[PDB]
Amino acid sequence: SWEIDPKDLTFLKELGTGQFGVVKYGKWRGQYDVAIKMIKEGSMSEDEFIEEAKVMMNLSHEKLVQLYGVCTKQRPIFIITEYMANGCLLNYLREMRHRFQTQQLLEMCKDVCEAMEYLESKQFLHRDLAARNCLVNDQGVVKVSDFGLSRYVLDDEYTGSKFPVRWSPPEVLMYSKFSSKSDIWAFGVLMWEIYSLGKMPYERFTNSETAEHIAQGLRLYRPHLASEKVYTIMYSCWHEKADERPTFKILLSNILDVMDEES
Ligand SMILES: *CCC(=O)N1CCC[C@@H](n2nc(-c3ccc(Oc4ccccc4)cc3)c3c(N)ncnc32)C1
Repeated sequence: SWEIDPKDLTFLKELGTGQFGVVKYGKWRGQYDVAIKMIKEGSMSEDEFIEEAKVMMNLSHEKLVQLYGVCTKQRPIFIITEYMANGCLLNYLREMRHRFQTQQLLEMCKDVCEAMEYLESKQFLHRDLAARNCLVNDQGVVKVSDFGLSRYVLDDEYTGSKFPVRWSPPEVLMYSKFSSKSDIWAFGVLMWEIYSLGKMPYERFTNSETAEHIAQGLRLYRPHLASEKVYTIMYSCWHEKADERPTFKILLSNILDVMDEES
């Protein structure tokens, strides 16, 4: 049931290449749009990932990119997903032509927060939430992607020269303490990225420097497009004590309240 027959796929366009490799746009059974992520040989702990895919296929939320199945009886293995025509959120935010309104940016945060509240409800950690992981569909809806996938990456630079230092709380950087509250911290950084139109967090600093900054209790500061009420929500994600950070349920309530006040 987790297995797609790759003979049912037609390849139409190259979408680009990440750490597992090439992603293509195509159709399933001649008609339905899909994305096809091809997992480069040596890149993944594939038997672990296949077992996890069974769980991932039962996750279902409107703001979570849907995993349709996998193709594992050849290599490279394929992950078949919902097609997100507007591509990765980070590049979408950096296109200045969009001329976003702040109501649109707030909606992007709300989309992600809904997805994360749903993952929170299923005790499923993202583990690498960031704008580079989120996707945007043809209607401008942002959805969370690549959820949990970092667990199966075999390149140790990621697991590190390529680790997501700029999206990690103090306890992760100091002790490798992952939790729901590390996803919360990352979500605040993602809200910062959205309101900053895709600026790299701590843009003047190296990763090493960033980790020192955070150790000394310093923080990102208010994007020009964020109101004080929006800044309060993102900043709440960065409490030094993990247990004092909000849940995604609380964050969602905070976001809806601001939407209502900023209407
Ligand atoms: C930033 C440029 C860009 O738009 N990118 C990066 C290059 C590929 C492109 N893209 N990737 C996917 C996609 C992501 C993740 C999965 O698999 C997955 C695994 C675990 C959990 C959820 C999903 C498959 C495909 C794209 C999709 N779906 N649509 C369009 N472009 C996609 C994004």
